Amino acid sequence: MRGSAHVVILGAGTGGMPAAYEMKEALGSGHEVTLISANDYFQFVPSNPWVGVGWKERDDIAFPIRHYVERKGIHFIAQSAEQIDAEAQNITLADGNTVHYDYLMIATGPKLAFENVPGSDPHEGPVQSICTVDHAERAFAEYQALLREPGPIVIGAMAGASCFGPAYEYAMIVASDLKKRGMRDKIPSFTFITSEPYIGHLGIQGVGDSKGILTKGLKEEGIEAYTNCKVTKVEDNKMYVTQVDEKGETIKEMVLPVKFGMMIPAFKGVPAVAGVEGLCNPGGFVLVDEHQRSKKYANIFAAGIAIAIPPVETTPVPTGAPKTGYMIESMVSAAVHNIKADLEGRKGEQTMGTWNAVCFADMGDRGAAFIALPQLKPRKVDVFAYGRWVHLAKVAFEKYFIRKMKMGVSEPFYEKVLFKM
Amino acid sequence: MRGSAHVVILGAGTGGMPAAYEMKEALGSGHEVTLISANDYFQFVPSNPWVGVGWKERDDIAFPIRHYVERKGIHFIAQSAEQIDAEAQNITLADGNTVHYDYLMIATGPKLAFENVPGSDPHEGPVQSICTVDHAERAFAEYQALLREPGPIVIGAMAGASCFGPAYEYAMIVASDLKKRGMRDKIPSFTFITSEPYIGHLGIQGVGDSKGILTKGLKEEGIEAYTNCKVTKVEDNKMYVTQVDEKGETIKEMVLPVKFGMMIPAFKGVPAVAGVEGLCNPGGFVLVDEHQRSKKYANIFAAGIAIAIPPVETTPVPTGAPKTGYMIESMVSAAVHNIKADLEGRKGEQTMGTWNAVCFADMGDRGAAFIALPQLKPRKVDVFAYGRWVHLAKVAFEKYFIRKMKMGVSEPFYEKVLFKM
Ligand SMILES: Cc1cc2nc3c(=O)[nH]c(=O)nc-3n(C[C@H](O)[C@H](O)[C@H](O)COP(=O)(O)OP(=O)(O)OC[C@H]3O[C@@H](n4cnc5c(N)ncnc54)[C@H](O)[C@@H]3O)c2cc1C
Ligand SMILES: Cc1cc2nc3c(=O)[nH]c(=O)nc-3n(C[C@H](O)[C@H](O)[C@H](O)COP(=O)(O)OP(=O)(O)OC[C@H]3O[C@@H](n4cnc5c(N)ncnc54)[C@H](O)[C@@H]3O)c2cc1C
Ligand SMILES: CCCCCCCCCCC1=C(C)C(=O)C(OC)=C(OC)C1=O
Ligand SMILES: CCCCCCCCCCC1=C(C)C(=O)C(OC)=C(OC)C1=O
Ligand SMILES: [S]
Ligand SMILES: [S]
Repeated sequence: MRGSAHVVILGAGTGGMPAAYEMKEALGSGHEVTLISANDYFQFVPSNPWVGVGWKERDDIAFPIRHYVERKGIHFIAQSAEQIDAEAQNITLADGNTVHYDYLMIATGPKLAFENVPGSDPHEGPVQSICTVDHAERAFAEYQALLREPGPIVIGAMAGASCFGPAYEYAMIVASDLKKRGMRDKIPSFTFITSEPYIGHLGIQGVGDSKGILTKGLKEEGIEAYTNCKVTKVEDNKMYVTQVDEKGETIKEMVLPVKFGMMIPAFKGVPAVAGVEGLCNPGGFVLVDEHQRSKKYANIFAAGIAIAIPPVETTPVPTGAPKTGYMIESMVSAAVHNIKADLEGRKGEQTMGTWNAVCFADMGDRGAAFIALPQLKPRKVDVFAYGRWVHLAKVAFEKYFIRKMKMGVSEPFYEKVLFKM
Repeated sequence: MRGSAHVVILGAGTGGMPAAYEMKEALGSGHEVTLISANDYFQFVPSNPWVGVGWKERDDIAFPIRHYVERKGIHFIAQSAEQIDAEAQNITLADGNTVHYDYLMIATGPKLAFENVPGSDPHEGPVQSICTVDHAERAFAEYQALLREPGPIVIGAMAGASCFGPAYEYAMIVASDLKKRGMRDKIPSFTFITSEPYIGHLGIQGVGDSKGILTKGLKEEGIEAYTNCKVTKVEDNKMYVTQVDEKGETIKEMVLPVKFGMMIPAFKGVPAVAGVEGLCNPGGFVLVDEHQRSKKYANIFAAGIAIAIPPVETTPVPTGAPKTGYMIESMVSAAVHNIKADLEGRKGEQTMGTWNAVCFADMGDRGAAFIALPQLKPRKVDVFAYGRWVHLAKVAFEKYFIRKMKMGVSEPFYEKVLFKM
């Protein structure tokens, strides 16, 4: 309200949950901060691949949100937004209630566009997914069912995907698990299918020796890999694959039977956000400026996977670049600062900073991780590392982040640099 | 003097030059800051290997100090200290003059202990060195003489060495240069001799896949490599090598003829510092606490290669761990803060922080670099990277640091992190 702005954060994920705490800390008791999310629980998404192979469980990586944000003075609504009226500044919830805002920060993450590939929805066939804890459990359940009746395996990433690390990770840990149970030899064909133009492109034109290391890894595990692939449909428990050349021409079509499958889908913007006239690009991603502010609506900000970031290359089969945790947090931090500035008469000048991608993939005792920045080459940092110390860092970070999400974030978040100081 | 403390910095190198600027900035016009050094010029030491192969020249990497520090109010004495009387707080210079201090910060770097291996001094035989710009020129001169009368090459690192990166670097660029001139095939034997227990140990128990990458690199260039080696003497243009086993027992003795050679020597503390009773360990390195303060003299601080750091392993052939640039700068920053604190009644609490090693080795179009921390495994960061982007960073950093040494340093030096912000 006038003189007491009401700020709403839409989505309680990697970006949204920190956004709620930070917003409240920034604004204080004089302003209302409301967090709205489809689920009543936070999940640490980088852990989902492990849930999907049964190496972690839901209660290790998820917890109920209400108590933690409420004790900070944050209002929590465990309801999905179905409609956003940018003109009246009203959000319509699933239960038909409306919530008014003075400022809105959209942190809704990805819509999993299973509809791009008929039959690829985890509920429509054998092709599962590990992006959400709900789906990773379903993935594991199916994995258990492959244990009973072994058959062909197909793991990978669909056309349009932007999140490739997890595909490599899932394929490696499945291989690893097939052995620790002792049943790898029961598989007629383990196949990696990706829209990447080459192994380890990762949607970022490769990083360090990602190609050689990942290529060698898949071979070591007896996994046959195909690049430049798009799945046209999943039907009758068969995946129909078209492989193309550098110019898009078909070089082969394949019909792969699937007993157990997992393909990372393409991401789009969620429907409530995509549905706002003039807010988004055609993929449903919010068009924002360097300050995280909507180009159309001055009182709408956005952060996380939800924002649009222009491509910098165009691959034979459509692919996207990932939006990862450190950059997401920088976007959140910028949006919070600049909303505060708005409430006080100034144009916030804070930006998300240099584009970067960071990803940690834990294999069990050793992990691989990459750091790349900026987006285009030649980069200032282009590192792909492998070692047990990567595994140890992933373990350490998940523990940290989950704790921070329960205890609150002030904060110039990552002073996770004082492993130096 | 009383109420107006006189601070002396001994040595104008990677640690000492920044120390002078920072000290002066910290203290201001009310205190005298004197910088004393053996040479009247600063040299960027990581560039010396390239000087040693003729890929850089002295005037690209060195410049006269006087004007730059004097215009900051810093007094500069281009004289070597020969004696330090810790009790009277008097430094005796080469010309017999004495300089009194209230606080002394020792930044004298390494004494190159060529005397450990009879005949290994660059002026005594064919075994040269690239640690100083003076010696790297002499190295190149000899390289030019091998071009005229080709013969056996031996590059590597002596027992007791702590600086291995440069040995690998020099060996690779020499190979590279032998080809760009087209004369590699004229060499009867190119041999890498190291005190490391294995290739890529680097005095730090390896980092990432340093072993595999360096091993492969030496093979690619047609260089035969021997580990666990100590050179007993260089004589008659022959290097006498003893190779040992895990327990120190001789497993072979070798006599290698050398037309052109380069071995990184062991480092000790310089004589003026080692000569101070009770100041140093037996190697002549200053014993300091976490605050960079001498354990014996409260008004003596130290930074850089000059300080003692306890070993954490004991290798078949004696080796040391390197002291590198970022950690050196942290030591300098700590010493400055804590001297200032002393001048104002408090115990400075600032430390050098977590032990770390960083090293960049430029091969020409691509470079290798490593980052390791902390000292013992399992580490929080254990990365060894290779790529043209490493070369680009080395180029960028040398330009930066040289500029900073002419323009002055405030400073919380490395905010060379805003390639993020
Ligand atoms: C399998 C996987 C592994 C990954 N691993 C890493 C990694 O190791 N490192 C890294 O840096 N990044 C990783 N990422 C990427 C990125 O960090 C995560 O995707 C991160 O969770 C994205 O943050 P976000 O806040 O944009 O979206 P999310 O975390 O997905 O949160 C969006 C929130 O909005 C909610 N929401 C959606 N629609 C509505 C609606 N209409 N109304 C109300 N709420 C709604 C959702 O329920 C969700 O809570 C990984 C991603 C995936 C999929
Ligand atoms: C070949 C080589 C390559 C290296 N590459 C890297 C790298 O890539 N990255 C990295 O982080 N580190 C690197 N290092 C290591 C380290 O960063 C350098 O050795 C650095 O120069 C050490 O800093 P320092 O201040 O301790 O000593 P120095 O830079 O050696 O300075 C000591 C100064 O004290 C002076 N001095 C000595 N005795 C006296 C005396 N009695 N009186 C007056 N003055 C005296 C010397 O003339 C010198 O100016 C490299 C080292 C070497 C040898
Ligand atoms: C040099 C650029 C910054 C280095 C990155 C910081 C180290 C931690 C990894 C990043 C990360 C973030 C931020 C993160 O938010 C996240 O969760 C989604 C991860 O998955 C575990 C991450 O790996
Ligand atoms: C994560 C730990 C810190 C990262 C290091 C910063 C990046 C620059 C490299 C370090 C370096 C320093 C500090 C440095 O002082 C120096 O000169 C002696 C180098 O040689 C070129 C260096 O490579
Ligand atoms: S998913
Ligand atoms: S040297």
